[PDB]
Amino acid sequence: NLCPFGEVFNATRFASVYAWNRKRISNCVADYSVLYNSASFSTFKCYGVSPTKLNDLCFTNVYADSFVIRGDEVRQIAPGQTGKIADYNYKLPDDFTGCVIAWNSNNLDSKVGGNYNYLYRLFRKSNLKPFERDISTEIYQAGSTPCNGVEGFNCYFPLQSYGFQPTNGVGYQPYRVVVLSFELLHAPATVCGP
Amino acid sequence: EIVLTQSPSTLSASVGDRVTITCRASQNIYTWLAWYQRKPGKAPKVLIYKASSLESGVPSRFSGSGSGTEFTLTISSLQPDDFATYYCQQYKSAWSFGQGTKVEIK
Amino acid sequence: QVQLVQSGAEVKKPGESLMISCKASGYNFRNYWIAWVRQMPGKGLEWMGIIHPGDSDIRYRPSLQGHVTISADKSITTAYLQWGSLKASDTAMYYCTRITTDADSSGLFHYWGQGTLVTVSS
Ligand SMILES: *[C@@H]1O[C@H](CO)[C@@H](O)[C@H](O)[C@H]1NC(C)=O
Repeated sequence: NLCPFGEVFNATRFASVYAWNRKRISNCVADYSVLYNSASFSTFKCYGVSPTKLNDLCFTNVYADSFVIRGDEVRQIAPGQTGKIADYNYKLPDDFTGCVIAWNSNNLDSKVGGNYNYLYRLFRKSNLKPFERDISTEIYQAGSTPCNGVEGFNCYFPLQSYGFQPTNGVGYQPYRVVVLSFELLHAPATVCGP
Repeated sequence: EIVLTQSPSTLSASVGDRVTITCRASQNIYTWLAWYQRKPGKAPKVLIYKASSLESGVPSRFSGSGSGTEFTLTISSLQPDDFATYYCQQYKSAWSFGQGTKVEIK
Repeated sequence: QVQLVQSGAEVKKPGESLMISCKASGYNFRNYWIAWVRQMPGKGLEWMGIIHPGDSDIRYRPSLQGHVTISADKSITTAYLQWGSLKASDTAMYYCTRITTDADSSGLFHYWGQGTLVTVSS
């Protein structure tokens, strides 16, 4: 067979960052070369494993987690980096093995008048430990006055809506991001290259 | 869809007078308002952008102020080249212009 | 200096085919959005569509999705507006504007062409 990268890259729907979509890929043959030589990807940055050296070296199972961020926020998808997205929405561990493929999607994910489908978390009381998602939409308490769950003074909505337009700045165009992550366990190497 | 209003629709003064033009928004536009000057039968020219920034080459008499939903255009000293019509165009969500305000001599 | 020059005014019969051009010079035609704005008599300024040469990305308003067609020819650096079939309500003043792009914004109509009156009558 072949590893099913078609329905994760060319998919028609990408999830927001506060609910980044996770897909477990295993028990297939890897063809990462097509990923590297496509030349349609704006950014393709790989840590731990060299892009030309991952074709032969293989693992047990990979996780492809995809989302949509701003253009200027794609620098934050990297180990040991700060910011709103890298702290409250998607944080990678310092010991990272997978890597990031981000390509512009201004002709798909941006619509004139404001594409408000994509959201990102802005406020929360604690930082994110690596590789997990929080979906809870409870109004957090900014001050010392309890808001009793209802929204009001000193208690803000954690989520904020992206406004994506085709005429935004090149640093604000909606970038579709996929992240590959590899793990080592006692399981045999199911996914390997040709 | 965002609709904007200008007050007053018509306003005339003399040379050297202080002219204040108010543009009001239906919803919140932060500061994404630009002010244009249009001569009759000519293409409009941008005067203020970001609601407070002067464009290169425009005389410093024009000034922009305000934020949120209340915006103000102020002309420090009216001069013969200032007589034209003005549009306040927002670009936060989708480009939309006001009804325009026409000024003339008194 | 950025210069946009359009064609002269047209007077056409309804149902015909009309193409109105706008030539752009003074900048790199392949890296700046150009938008078409229509000012019908008795109405305020109102955009119709945008086109970005280089990506061939053309977007119209929801109302005018299948009535007008925008096109570009980067060899000559002109932007074309064509009607499949002119109607009686298409009489207006048509502008071509080069959008100066600002972050977190819909872009600013910065430089305008001289405009072109189009009149439809029998
Ligand atoms: C689907 O995605 C692959 C990359 O994995 C790409 O090579 C291919 O061109 C895409 N399909 C189409 C029809 O473009």
